[PDB]
Amino acid sequence: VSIKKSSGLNFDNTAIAINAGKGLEFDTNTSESPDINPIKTKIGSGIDYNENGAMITKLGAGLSFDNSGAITIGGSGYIPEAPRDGQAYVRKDGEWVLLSTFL
Amino acid sequence: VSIKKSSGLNFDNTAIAINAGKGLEFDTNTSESPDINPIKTKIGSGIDYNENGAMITKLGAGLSFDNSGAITIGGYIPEAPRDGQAYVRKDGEWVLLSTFL
Amino acid sequence: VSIKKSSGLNFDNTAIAINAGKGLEFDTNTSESPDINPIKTKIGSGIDYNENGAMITKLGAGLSFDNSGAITIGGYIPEAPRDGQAYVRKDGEWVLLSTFL
Repeated sequence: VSIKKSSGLNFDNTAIAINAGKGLEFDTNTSESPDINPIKTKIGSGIDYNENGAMITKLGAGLSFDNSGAITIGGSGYIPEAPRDGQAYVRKDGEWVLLSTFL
Repeated sequence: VSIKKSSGLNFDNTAIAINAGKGLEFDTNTSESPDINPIKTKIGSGIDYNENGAMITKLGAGLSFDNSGAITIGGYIPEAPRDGQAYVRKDGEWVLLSTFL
Repeated sequence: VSIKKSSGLNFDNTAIAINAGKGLEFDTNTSESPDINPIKTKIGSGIDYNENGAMITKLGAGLSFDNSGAITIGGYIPEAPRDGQAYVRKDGEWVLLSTFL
């Protein structure tokens, strides 16, 4: 049987196998293992699978996802830079308000 | 044909198929689908593909890549000096309240 | 040979090949390449391999993994109280503007 070994297949003894490299492995923890093992990705710190088997970033304290599914520091109480106009600012009701309005 | 089923292949009514598990799927949205579907990764929040089809982390406010492509936090505000005096924020720096009183 | 082309295999010059899509590529940088190229994931910025060949998020300054493998922030100032009053920063704490007016 003709296989293309430059395209990820090889012979394991007499038999065609996937030749899995970095980031991939065979799932030996299914119902049908070890006889039948699907190929799956191989993931470590920072990455998880969701309920549908998609890879997502695994976020802990201080990180969240925005509206676009992008990772953001949020989200956290951390305070963004005040406007760079030439005037002094103070913090009022979660916003930057000029010092003038109180002088 | 003999196949190694313990290595990610299986038979689907006589035909050799990839047996795709977690993190992987067939792309049924290509020009040649559904009769010919390549295998691709399966990705969700926090991950995207770039122009070359490589997986990257999808970054939003406050995060960016450094020169080595690591995710970094480095424009949120550092602590003001701890000298005994009140400070306000002027031109991206901490300036004493005195200079305006 | 019968192959299921809707499941990630296709013919290339009558040989069976994996039809690799987004997030996958063949590794042409092995000791047996390009005669033999394993299939691997295709990764870019924000992702790396560890020594076990698992994909990890590539973390730079200000970010670390917690003990459950999640990305977390490792020196920014917290939000001031939301009571209706203006605040200034004094001695590593939020102090009302009133006390200085």
